[PDB]
Amino acid sequence: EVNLQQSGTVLARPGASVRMSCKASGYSFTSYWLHWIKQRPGQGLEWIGGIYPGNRDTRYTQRFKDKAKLTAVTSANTAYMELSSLTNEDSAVYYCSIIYFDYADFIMDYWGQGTTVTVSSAKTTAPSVYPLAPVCGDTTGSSVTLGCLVKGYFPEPVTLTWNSGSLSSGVHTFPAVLQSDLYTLSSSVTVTSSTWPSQSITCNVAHPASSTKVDKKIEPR
Amino acid sequence: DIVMTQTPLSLPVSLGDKASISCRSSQALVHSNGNTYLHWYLQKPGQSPKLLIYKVSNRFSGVPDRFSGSGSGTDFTLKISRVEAEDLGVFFCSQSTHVPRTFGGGTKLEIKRADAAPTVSIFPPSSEQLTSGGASVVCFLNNFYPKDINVKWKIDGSERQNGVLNSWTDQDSKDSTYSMSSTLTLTKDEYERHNSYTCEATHKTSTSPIVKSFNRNEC
Repeated sequence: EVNLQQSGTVLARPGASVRMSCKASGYSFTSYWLHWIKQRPGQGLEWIGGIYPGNRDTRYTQRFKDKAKLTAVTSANTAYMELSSLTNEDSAVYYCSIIYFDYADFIMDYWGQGTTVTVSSAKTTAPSVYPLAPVCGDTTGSSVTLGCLVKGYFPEPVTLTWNSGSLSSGVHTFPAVLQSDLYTLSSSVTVTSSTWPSQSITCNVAHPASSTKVDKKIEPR
Repeated sequence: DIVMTQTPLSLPVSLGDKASISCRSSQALVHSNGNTYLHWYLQKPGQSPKLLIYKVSNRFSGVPDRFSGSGSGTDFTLKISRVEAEDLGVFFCSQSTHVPRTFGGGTKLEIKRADAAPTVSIFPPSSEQLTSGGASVVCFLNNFYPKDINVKWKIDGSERQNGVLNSWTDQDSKDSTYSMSSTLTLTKDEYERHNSYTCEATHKTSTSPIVKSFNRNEC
């Protein structure tokens, strides 16, 4: 099985540089070009360049010639991309991949999970987690909705869970949004009205960057 | 660089029906070696782009037969004859007969379902947040289709135009509806200076908006 594992989420400051890696397995790392594609959170895909580990030869699209530098270590079957003079425009997920369609019996097209790069000057900050209980008297429906507000954290992600994961159905955790230079997010959960509050509903928020883990029970009233 | 133009931008398709995505290139894609390197990728939410079709009409291993491609020179077409929920995501046509290889803008494939009006829920600021000196009123609009919808905030009967952040979830695979959050963030002093807090959702499913409200003087 062809595998391309990329290094995890990285935080970088304006003007700094970052380096990411991509380990290959399941095929001759030295036989196919290893490509790097950029994807802005909103737009499409953009080819940055590629490196042939066979002899470490590289090729870049004009635009990135000075932005990135491609590297490889055949020894560990690993590729590296380094992006310098970071700007907000460099924030995006970067993918490494193998793509070749001219070898008869075996077509190569595999991508890594992608590496998120966030350029920013915000300081790492644990989130504030607030329980959202129903407004007074709101208990006549067949179902009832509860919420969890995660506000003021950086960088992301944040791992929001209901009842340590036991509760996954009827939930919606919305995409994080920027408030000032910190992120805020929310999740709603809908359960059978007869369920809550007799049976506890707890919002669990984990923020790896700040090594924090918080559980916030949704108390009525 | 060679530019790829995909159309439409969004593509609503009932389950079980067929979908066609078009892709044109700014220049001929027939390589001197005689091949035409035009491929089709599908990127599911949160995942990496996954190859569906390479060289105008060949299916990648594991790709079911309901997916097929055609076209020539500069005009190409991806077809999906029996759309399923799993096809949810964005399709990208790609070209690599010229360097650098380039991708189309993408086509978001949406699953059509009967129109459904959102369920609205409103939530006053929590005591913990108030204590911090802030106050966020939250409003959830869940399970509605189509995605188009307008939310208006009213404080003591007056429309609030700023301090509002909105976030939408992508289409629910097993449901085909959308959900969203509307958050009004005020200062505690500001929050306590008013009584009525209203969340108003206007969706095609009705002429009269859905209204959720609460009076601070009463909770």
